[PDB]
Amino acid sequence: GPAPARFCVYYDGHLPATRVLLMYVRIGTTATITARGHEFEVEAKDQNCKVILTNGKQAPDWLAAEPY
Amino acid sequence: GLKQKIVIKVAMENCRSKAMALVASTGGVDSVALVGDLRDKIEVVGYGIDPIKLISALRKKVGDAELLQVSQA
Repeated sequence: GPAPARFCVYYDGHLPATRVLLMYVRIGTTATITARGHEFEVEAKDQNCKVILTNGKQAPDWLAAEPY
Repeated sequence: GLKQKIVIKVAMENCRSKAMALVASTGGVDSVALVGDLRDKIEVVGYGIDPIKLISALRKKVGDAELLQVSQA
């Protein structure tokens, strides 16, 4: 079976045909995303690739992630 | 050892997604972002990344790529 995903891949949007690719972030690290003229510091926690702000607050609805 | 930042301009006019996944799969990479107005540049952050091998793989598999920046920032 496949190895565990090593990255979370962040998008602006939920639909494959329209979403915009933003960043790959290594699972176990934090990174700053730039999107719609703002900065979002995320933690890629695990292979579920929940969008998680490092400050514990709720991220915008349009910010999505999935494992790679 | 030292945290790197590397920016590469890549000709990718599918091609962006391919380029980005190749970079993510490179040794030492912690993050990969598309940057620039035209979203034609890749910013790579991490540790012990080999930029020479990275540029030749991009040129090999994706298209013309050139180093814009390398900084141990």
